This record gives sequence, structure tokens and C-alpha cells, in this order.
Amino acid sequence: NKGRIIQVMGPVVDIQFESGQLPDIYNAITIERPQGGTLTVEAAVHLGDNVVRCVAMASTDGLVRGLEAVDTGAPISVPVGKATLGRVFNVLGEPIDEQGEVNAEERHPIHRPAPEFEELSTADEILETGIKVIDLLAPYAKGGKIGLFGGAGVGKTVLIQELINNVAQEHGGLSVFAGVGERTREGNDLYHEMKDSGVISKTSMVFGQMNEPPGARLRVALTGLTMAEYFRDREGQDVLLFIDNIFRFTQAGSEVSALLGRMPSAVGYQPTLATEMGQLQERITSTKKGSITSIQAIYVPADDYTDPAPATTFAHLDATTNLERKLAEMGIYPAVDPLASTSRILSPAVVGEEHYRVARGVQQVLQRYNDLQDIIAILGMDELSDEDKLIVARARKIQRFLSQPFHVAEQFTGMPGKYVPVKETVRGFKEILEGKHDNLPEEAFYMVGTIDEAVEKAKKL
Amino acid sequence: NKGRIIQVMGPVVDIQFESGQLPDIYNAITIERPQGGTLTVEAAVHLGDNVVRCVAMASTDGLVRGLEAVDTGAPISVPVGKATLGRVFNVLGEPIDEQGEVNAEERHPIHRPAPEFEELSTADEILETGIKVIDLLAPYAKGGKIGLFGGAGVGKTVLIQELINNVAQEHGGLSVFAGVGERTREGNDLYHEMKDSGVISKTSMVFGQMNEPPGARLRVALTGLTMAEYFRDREGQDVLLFIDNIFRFTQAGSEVSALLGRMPSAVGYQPTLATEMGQLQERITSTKKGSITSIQAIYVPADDYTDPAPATTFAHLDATTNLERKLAEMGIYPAVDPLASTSRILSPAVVGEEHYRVARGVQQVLQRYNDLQDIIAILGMDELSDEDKLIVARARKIQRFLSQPFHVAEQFTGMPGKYVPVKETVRGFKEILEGKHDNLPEEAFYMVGTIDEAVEKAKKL
Amino acid sequence: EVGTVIQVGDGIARVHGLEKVMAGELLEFENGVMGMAQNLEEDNVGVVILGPYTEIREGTQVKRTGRIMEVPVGEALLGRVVNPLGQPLDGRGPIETAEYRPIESPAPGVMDRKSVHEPLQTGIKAIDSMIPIGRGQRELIIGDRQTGKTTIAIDTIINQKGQDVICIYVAIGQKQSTVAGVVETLRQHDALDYTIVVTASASEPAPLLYLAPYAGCAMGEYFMYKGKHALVVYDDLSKQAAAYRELSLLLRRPPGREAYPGDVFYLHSRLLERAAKLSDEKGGGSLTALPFIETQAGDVSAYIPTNVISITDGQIFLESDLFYSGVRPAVNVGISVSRVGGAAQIKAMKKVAGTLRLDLAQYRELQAFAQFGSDLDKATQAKLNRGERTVEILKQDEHKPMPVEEQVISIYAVTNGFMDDIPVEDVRRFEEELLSFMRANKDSLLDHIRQTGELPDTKELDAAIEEFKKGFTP
Amino acid sequence: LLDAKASEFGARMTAMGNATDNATEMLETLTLQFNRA
Repeated sequence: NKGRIIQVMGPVVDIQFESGQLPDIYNAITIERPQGGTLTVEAAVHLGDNVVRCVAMASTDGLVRGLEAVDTGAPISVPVGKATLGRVFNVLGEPIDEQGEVNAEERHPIHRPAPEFEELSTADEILETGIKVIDLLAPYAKGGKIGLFGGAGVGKTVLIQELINNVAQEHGGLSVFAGVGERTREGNDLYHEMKDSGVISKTSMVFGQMNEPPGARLRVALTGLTMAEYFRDREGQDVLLFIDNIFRFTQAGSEVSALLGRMPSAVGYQPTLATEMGQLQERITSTKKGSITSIQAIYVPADDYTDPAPATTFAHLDATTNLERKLAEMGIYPAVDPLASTSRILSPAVVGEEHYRVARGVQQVLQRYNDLQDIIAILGMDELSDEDKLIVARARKIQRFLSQPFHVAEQFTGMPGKYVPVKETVRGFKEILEGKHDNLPEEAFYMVGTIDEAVEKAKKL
Repeated sequence: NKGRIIQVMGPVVDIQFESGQLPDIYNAITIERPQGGTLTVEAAVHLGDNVVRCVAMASTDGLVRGLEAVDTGAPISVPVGKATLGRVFNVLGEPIDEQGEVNAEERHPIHRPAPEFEELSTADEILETGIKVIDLLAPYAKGGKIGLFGGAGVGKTVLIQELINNVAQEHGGLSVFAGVGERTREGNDLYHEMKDSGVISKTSMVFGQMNEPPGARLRVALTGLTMAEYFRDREGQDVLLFIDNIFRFTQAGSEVSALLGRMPSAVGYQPTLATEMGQLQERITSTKKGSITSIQAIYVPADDYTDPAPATTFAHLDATTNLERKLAEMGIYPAVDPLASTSRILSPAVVGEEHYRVARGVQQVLQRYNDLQDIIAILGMDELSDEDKLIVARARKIQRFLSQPFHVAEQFTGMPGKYVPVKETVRGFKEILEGKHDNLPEEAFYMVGTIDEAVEKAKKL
Repeated sequence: EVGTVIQVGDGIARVHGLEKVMAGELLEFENGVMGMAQNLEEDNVGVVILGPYTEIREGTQVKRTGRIMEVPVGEALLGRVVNPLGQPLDGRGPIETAEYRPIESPAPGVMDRKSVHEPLQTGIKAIDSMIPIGRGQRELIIGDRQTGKTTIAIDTIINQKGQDVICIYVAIGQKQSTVAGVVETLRQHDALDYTIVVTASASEPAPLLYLAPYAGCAMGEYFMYKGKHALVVYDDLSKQAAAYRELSLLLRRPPGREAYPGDVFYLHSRLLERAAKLSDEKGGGSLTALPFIETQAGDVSAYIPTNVISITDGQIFLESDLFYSGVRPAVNVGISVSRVGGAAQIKAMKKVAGTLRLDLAQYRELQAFAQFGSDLDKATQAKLNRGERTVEILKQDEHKPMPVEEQVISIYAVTNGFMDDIPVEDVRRFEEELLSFMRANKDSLLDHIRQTGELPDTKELDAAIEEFKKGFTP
Repeated sequence: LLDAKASEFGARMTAMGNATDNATEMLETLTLQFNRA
């Protein structure tokens, strides 16, 4: 139960307990004294001689050797359920928004095994988002991990919010946002971004952020995850869970490992990169009660995606959404690259032959559009097959019918929002492909919902 | 004499003996019990306190601390002489071919110093192989190491066998094949390859192969080498000795080193890379009783030949033979690149002015052939000197007169074989160069022995 | 018999007092979790915890098992989803067997083997015709994430519904959900009756990922050494290598060449050297292995990739480009090979394919002249146009293995120009419907290939085709 | 008919040089995207 601090070396604290009274690993041990608060460290290694080495979750300045420590008897446990919605927390499950304490009924440990083999759903299902381009071309699967590649100016957070909104909206799924290792300003910005887009009410936020020690950065996601795991397991819904910079997470992994004096890999990373990633990722899954679909922002400054850190994360991805600056400065405002984005559940097996064929249909057209693009570049529009010239017009319409007004954007544009069922997206693009709307003006597909809405607007200009 | 096992950590076993009863290093210590066989470990380091650390030659699963061990009083010793011919062994000199035990008269240690300075032959001599291209262009020297670069589909083993055959044939030299660290299927394949080419009768084979522990892979060549050393030293002949993937050997070096907790170099290799290589290579030499010429297959997957491993091996090479896929799919079936292949003993000093001049003759022609090749590429056969055009025909004939039917290939093609004395190879190509056979059809030099045989066939088609 | 933990960390433990444990002995912790005696340090054992490491702390007791690392083995496992220790994950009971095998054991010697000669039909047209796989072969399947490697193992496994061969899907570091999906797909194709699933997902302990292939291989070895035929697929030897590397300098082994240990090659070579084709003397059993390497950015020149390449007997490369062009399987027949070759390929296929290798080899070059059909009559729509046709019969839906016979007719059809008068958006259906036509009518020809299959009665073949031919619906 | 021929290919290599060139150029545009995200 109680121990006394033997060593303090950075975020690493060595604590001697009494024989046979030693903490399971991952156990929150609280340390108090000597100037004010309460430091929480997490059991990491039993060094022997009843010493156990830990990682701090906050600064260990001022700690003094001998200070009493108390094994809480459980991993860092955090509030769950209704109580966490609209509230922002840190790793410890403490409210960092000065808004009261969380009147949560329960508090779950952030460390736990992934759902067992027989609890796993055995068939892929599309997580229907509002958005036409991701649903048609790069579908999210329930219990899926999606890599979101963006640059903020490409409206990554507007995407996040529409997602949160539309999943809350047309399913009943709440969301968790886990800010890991990024800019605290960016976190604050997003908070307000969605506090007056109203979306915050459907979300609990957890913040690590690059000012925090590595132990906090490393565990922060596990908190968000735990919170999302409630709404799946209790409440049985299809929860979201966004991790902003999951890459920062594996990099927090590296810092802590170094602090614990491990290997490390010849590229700097932990010996346990993959293991730790898997331990997080594997809990994000579609159980039989069904649920969690993680949208993970992956930045990595270096831009080498062959790097072990991105490599590992990618192993888990099931779809990638690619926010494109080019499309943004072009008007297409879910600025998702139709060609770059992909989903492993774009099988006819998952979305049916029709959807699949329409999508492979839209893809080839847009691809062809690029080929011809280079053709007229080097051969002029001279010698352009009437058909080729034709399937260029359908590309321009498709490219436009891939944009759509967001509910979250209402408060600026105000279109208002549009949620488009895949059933209707597929139909929509199927007609465009079949040539059922060549006659319509190309700016008539820009920012509409269903194809029905596009004829409505072919009656202007 | 007797010891007991103190530590077992992988292929590394630490054994305590009695004071002053400690094994010379490289000494085979046998360990028996507890489920069946007999494990042999090789003394590596005297750690002190009468403990000596060893490297295993087989798995050390099941070993228990305390088990008795027995210093054999000598390095791993292996059968030699007539008894080993046609038999396949492992590192321990045990028959792995289920064919009886070896009724060998003696068993020599595989560890030993290289022949001493005064036993060394002091003049280079060409080891006359059957083959025209290697004898004219990239001669083997007795006590030479040759790098053989091939890809199996380029008929590397057919080359090995013709070599074994032709040296057995026209000298009296036997051969040893040492399979180091390669595919066991490939070994079995070669075994049968030459069990029904009949060549196996002139060969003893030793197999390491990539399923074996590093201790075995590292020593295996030393066994082969020891065997070949018999026929040189006893019996006084010009023995062969093939090591397949000598690179695997230095890499076994690295594993064992790591297991012993050494340096290592900043590129991963042993501190003792070069030493170990020299310790092997230096025994392969032309003594005054004369002999051993090693043909070493060097693969290295990475394809960087600046890598320390290949670099070191190359330090020893005296000729390289380059098996070329291009020449193979072209018909030239000792598919040896005439230009790429080289020998340090292609001096006029070693093969005489004539041979030298004929070879430097053939070389320039074949080089010129390539220049003109690029000329007609970019200037057409338009503007092609009647002489230039002329020395292109002589190149095509030369290129062809460099192929030759193998005895070993008889059983498929059946030409039958051809052995061509350098005396006659030199003469052959000298006449081609002098223009003494321009008038002959160019397919008349394909697959003949002597130039005499090529006029015979200029009487067809 | 009984030892006790004195330091634990990162799943590695120094246990004391297991005096007579053997190197690599299975051990059981107080709480039922297993471990293995990794090192016998002078005055303590280094035990590697093989499961939940969390409730194992200092002072925890460890028991001897008396057994070297071993796994349940035998037909008792067919259809069960298991982890490398052989404990069931599908909740379908215990595994009722009494026969075990060491996860580490010797590979068949150079004398225990005979050359691969019996075909392992994957059912995949692209692979069974070019890149043909024999029994006892190690054929590498290498490609980026999401290029459909697993789908290829599944089709191949499914295609063994024929049933000379028992299949072991070993999933290393895959997402549990993906494996659960794989198991379900196997179920729906009635292919799980003859399939063992060994699994160590992404969240499992590294040593568990490390052992996975050696378990699945041991399971395959029981059958090979029995005289039967097994096919083992190691889904991600990449993930194993990384798993192994973690375990290494947790044990603080010196880092070696590249990010990995020195023995990372040995790790893999030791393993799929155990897949073999046994001499008749040794029973003629076989174990065939489909290792997966997962490349990043199609970097095939990387360390682990090049290693395994120099270990196996050929590789099937999966182009990422192709897969996002919807081309499936996304096989790159160009650079892809079977070193075993047509030795494991029935006479019929070995024939009709022979030409086909050349066919789209030529179509590779002239490919460049894509949407510019101008060269008229030369090496023109003779080569090019009929090359486009071949590439269509190579395409093939997921989980639709095609019986050799059907593959062979289908290939022969196009390769003998029976598609040339037919369109190109029309090749795929003309094939699907050509076969359905034979299965119900010209079965004589089909069964003729199922019995010493060389196809013959050609011209009768060409006639039989033409009696479906003439298009009548292009 | 004879003059009409020269002219066509006369016109054809001219569009082909221009064609080649235009590819090079355009390629050298595209290549910036090959590396900088």
C-alpha cells in the first residue's frame, strides 16, 4: 500500500514499498507533499528489493527522497459516461476547464486488455458519415482507424466537427477528442471552434499537448480511449474518438522508454513501439455490442512516412482521408482528395457491387481526367476524342458533386447543412456517370446534397 | 578434463572446470544428457574463476545447470581422406546422409595455423580448368580464391560440377563442398544434381545452412577446409574446396560475436571480422606440396559490395567469375561475363606473353564490340568502318567460341563434354583475332571445343 | 520445481531458484500465465512472460512444467482459433489432444528432402499460371499494407477445399478484428474445417508474436512428418521481426545490422527452413509456406525484405499502384517469380502458360502507347490489343479461387486468340460464361484435365470452344 | 495527294517535337509534387 521515494530522476521516480505489498504495473501511485498538489506516478518496473520504478504524470520538481507514496491499487482511473460530455480533462481524468468536478458514476482504469476474440464483430460495416466523398470513395468502417492527413488550413477541424455532428445526428454516437502532444493553442482553438458550433455537447475532450511531460503525453490517449469504451460497452453505441497527432503518442513512448533506460531501436524509438501502439489501437474496435471508430490525425514533421513511428501506426489504418490544400483553394470544401483517399472496406463485399462499381467508376473518370489533363498540356485540346472531351465534363461535375455544405459551417456559409445517405450518394454519382445530367451546368453540383438538389440549382445563371 | 555447466544463455554455455584443468580455446567440449543426444560446444573465452565460456554447435534447449561437460582435449576434429569422398557431413564431421559411419583412418582438428612462410610456393601457376572462358580470360591460380557471382538460373552449380569433374579429370584433384548458411533445399538439390552427374564420388560435402545455429555456420567451412587440407598435405594434390555463400560465414561470425558480448563494429559486424576471415582464407593456399583453390560463392542480399563483409572477403580474391543472366538467355552456357570476370594472374609473367596478348586481344575486341554497339545505336550501321564492321563479326565469333559443352551437361544436351587446354584456347582465339576464320559462319563456334572443332561444323547450314 | 520472481519489467523476469529448469522450458506463474526459461543466468533464470504481465510482480512464484517449449498438435486443432501456446481463443471448448511438438525443432536435412514436384493450386489465375507454387515450397508474398496479401492467403486456403492439404493461418501482429474477419470468411466458405488459426494480435506480448510462426510451423510439421500435406501462411514475418527485436534489447542484446538483431535473418531462415518437401523414404509429406513481408512505400530493398527474399524460393510482389487501380489481385507478374517453376505445374497449365509469360511481357513494353492506337499492322493491335485481353483474364474477384481445369481452359481460350474478335470490356464475362458453359456441357474436356491433366484433344477443344464462341453477345 | 502527304507529316514531326518538349516541361512541373508534400 504505502511506500517511500528512493530516487527521483526526471519523470522517473523509484519507490520502495514493503515486502509483498508491491503495486501491479500501471498502478497509479499518488505522491503528496511538499509545497501543494498531488503528483501521480505510474508503476513501470519492479527493480527488485521491493523498489518499483515509475513514470510521472506531472513535474517531479520539489520531490524529496523519503516522501510517502500510496499505491492506489489500480491503474489511473478516469470518469466515464454522461458526466464527461462537454467537459475537458487531462490524463488523470481531472477537469482542466474549471467547470466543476465530474459527477461521474464510475471511473474506469485507462489500462486494460482489448476485447477478446469472441466479443469481436466478424463482418465489416461502413460507418455512414454525412459526407459524400468519404462515404463513396473512402468509407469509414465501424471499429476502423482512419488516418486523417491535413494542415488545418485545409479545414481538418471543420471535418472533425462535421463527423462528430453527423455521427451524433444520424446515429446516436458520441465522440471523444484526445489531444496528444500538439499545440495547446490549437486545442483551445478547437475547443472554441466546437463550443460555438454546438458540437462540444456530444464530446468529451482529453488533453496532453506538447508542454506536458512524456508520461502524460503517453497515457492521454488511453484516457480518451477509456472514455469512448464506455459508450461502446455500456450504452452500446458507435462512438468516435479522435486522436490528434497519434504520432506524438508514439514519440512520447520513445521519451519515456529512454527515461526508463531501455534498448532503444537504432532509429531512436522504443523497443516496444509496436507493442504500445497495438495496445492502444487494439482497443479501438467493433465489438458485438459494436462501436469505436478512431479518426487519427497523423502529422510527423519529417515527412518520411517510412519512419518506424508512422509505419507502425499505418499498420492499423483501415482508410485514409487526405485533406488537400489544392482542392481547398479550389472551392471543394470537404477538401478530400478523391484519388488519394482510400479505404480497405471499399470491397463489393462491404458496400455491395453497385456502390463499389460506382466508386471505381468515379475513380477511373477522375483518373482519366488527369491523364487528359496532361494530354491537352502536351497535345492541346486539339485531337481530343468527342468521348474523351465528354468524360472531362463529367469529371468536372463529379469533382463538384463531391463537395457539400456542412452543418458545422452553417454559422458562416449557412446552406444549411447536408447529410447524404450512401444510398443516395451512390445513386447520385451513378446518374452522373451514366450521362443522365450532362446537360446541366457544371456549377450546379457545387455544394448540393443529393443529386435531386443539383437539378434544383441548374435553374440559376 | 571434466566440468559442470554454470550458465546457459542461447548458443552460449559457461562451464566451470577444476583449477588448472581448463581447455585450450577452440577445444571441443562435449555435453551429454538429459533427453538424448550429445551437444558439442567450442571453448571461446576464459572468463576466470575456472569458468570458460563456449559457443554451441547445436541447440542448447533442455540443458540444465550442473550437467557434466568433458573437454575432449582438442578442437572439433573431423574425418579425412578417402573415407570422406561421396559422404556429406555437418560441422562435427558427423555423416548427415544416413550412409554408415566414416571408416576414416584419422580425424584432424578444424582449427589450425596456416602453412608457414617457407612451406609457401613462391610462384603463381594457372590451375587449368576445362573451361575456355575462365582459362583464357580470368584464369584460376593454384592456391587461389575465386569469387563466383551467380544466381542459380545462370547455372552456378553446373559450373561447380564441371570444375569438380575437370579438375578430377585432367589433374588428380578431389574437391570439397562446404555449404555455409544457404538454403537446405539448395544443398539437397546440388547433392542430387551431382549424385547423378556422378561428380559426387570425387567430393566430400559439409553442410551448415541457414537453419543451423551460428556456431555451426561459423565453423562449417573450417571442416570443409580441413578435409581439403588432407589431400593437399597428405596425398599432395591440387584440391578444390567450394564454399557456398562465404558471406554467410562472416555473418555467422557476427552472430556468435554478439552472443559473446563483443564490440561490435559500427556497422554491426564482429570486431574480428577480418581476423576470422584471414584465419580461414589463409589456409587456402598453394604450399610446396601445392594445392587448394577455393571457389567461393558470394551473394550478399543487400547488393552493396562496399559492405565490410564483402569488402573483407574480396581482399582475398585472386579472380572473379561472373555468371551473367544475359549470356545465359543468349545461349552462351558457361555464362561467364568475359569482360566482368578477371584474374590477378592474367599477367604475361604467369601465362606468358602470347596467352596474355591473345586475352588482352579478345578483351579489346569484345570491348570495342560494345562501343560500336552503342555507335550503331546512335549513328546506325551507316558510317561503319569496313574494319570496324569487320571486328564486329570477329566479336560475335569470339563471343560464341567462348561457350563450350560440359561433361556434366552431357546427360541432357550430350555433345559430349569438352576439355580445352589453354594451349589450345589461346591458339583458338589467336586465329580468330588474326582473321584466319572470318569466312566461317558464326554459329560454327557455338558449343565447340577446340578451333579445330569449329571448322568441322562450318560444314553445316 | 518452484522458483520465485525477483525483478520483473517490460514482460521480462529474473526468477530465482528454478535450479534444474532446462533452457527453453515452459513455466507457469502463480496466476496461470506461462513463461519460458530464456536464459539460465548463473544464479537465476531469465524468464520471458508469455501473456498478461501485469499481475506478475516481484515475489510471484513460478512453477516448472518439465516440458521444453511445445504446443498442442494434431487434427484436434483443425477449425480452432488459437494462440501460439495453443490455448483456444474462439471459446469452442478445450483442445482435446494428447500429441505435442516443440516450437523449436530441426529442419529436414539435405538428405531428408526431394525436389518440389506436386502443385499447390492457389486457385488464383495470375499465380497458378505464372509464379506456380509447389508443395514443400517457400513462396514469399510481399507488398505494402492494403494490397491484399491476406486476401491471397485466404483464396489459397479456401482453394484447398479440394483437400489434400491442411492449412495454418498464422496471424502475427495483425488486428484481432482482421483475424476475426478472416476466420469468419473461412467459415462462410466452408474452409475452416481443415484450417488451424494461430494468432497473436497487435496488443499481445512481443514474445508471443515472436513465437507465433514457430507454433503454426510446428502444427504444420505434425502433418508433414505424418505423411500429410500442410500449407502454413505467416501473415507478417515483418511484425515478427519487429517483435523479436523488441524482445532482444529488452534482454539488452547488442543492436545489430539495421534496426534489427544480428540473428534476425536466422530468426526467419531457421523458421521457413522447416517447411520442406520430404523424400519418399521420409514419408513424402510436405509443408508449404507463404511468408508475408509487409513493405513500406514499396521498399523491397529494405533489410528484412531482402533477407526473407534470399530465404524463400521466389516471391509474389503486390504492386500498390495496381491495387488502387482496382486491379486484383494486384500482382506484379513482371518482377514476381517461382524459382521452383513449372516443376510444380500440371502439363496442361505448364503448356498454356508458357506462351502467356511471353505474351504480356511484350504487352509491358508497348503498354506505354496506352490510348494511342496508331501503329496499324506491325507490332500493333496484334501484340498490344491482345495483351489488353490477357490482362483481363488475370483479374479475379476476392475469395473466388478457380479450379485448375477452369483456369486452364480460360487461359487457353484467350491465348489461342478466341478473345481477339471479342471486345475488351467483354473479356471478363466471356470467360465467366465460357467456363459455366463447359461445366455443364464439355465436362468431358474438363474431367480429362482433372485426370492426368494435359488438356489434349485439341481442335476438339477449339471446336468445343467455337460452339460457344461466335460471341453472339459482344 | 503527294503534296498533301509531306505536309501532314511535315505537320506531324513539328507537332511531335513540340509534343516531346511539352512533355518534358510539363513533367518538370509535375516533379515538384513528387517530393514536396
